[PDB]
Amino acid sequence: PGIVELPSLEDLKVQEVKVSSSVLKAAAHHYGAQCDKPNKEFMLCRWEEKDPRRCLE
Amino acid sequence: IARTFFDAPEKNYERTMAILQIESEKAELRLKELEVRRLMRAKGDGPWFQYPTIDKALIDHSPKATPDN
Repeated sequence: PGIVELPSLEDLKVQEVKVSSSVLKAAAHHYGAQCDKPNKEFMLCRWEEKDPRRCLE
Repeated sequence: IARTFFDAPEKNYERTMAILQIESEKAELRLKELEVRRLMRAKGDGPWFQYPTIDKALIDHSPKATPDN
């Protein structure tokens, strides 16, 4: 059949959020309250596209 | 004897013609039925031999817990 289209390694490179789970859980409510719009846009894109490769940006 | 008991030859003639017409139509109908049954068994596009499949009203289209589905 077909060939799987896969993004290159340069498209997957970003500055990571290098914190532990307890650091995230301490500020989880304020992160949800303040960073709501890009999170909701990303989750809507993920649930509508049904494809991670189309949501990378 | 011919006036009292016996049927006229014309009556028997036309009765035989009606009988022959009826059985000829029945025989052609039987042959067409066999051909139709063979064709619908072969192709399955008609109303007969429609074995059941799964109804599509049982699918859930609500968003799930995982986006990849």
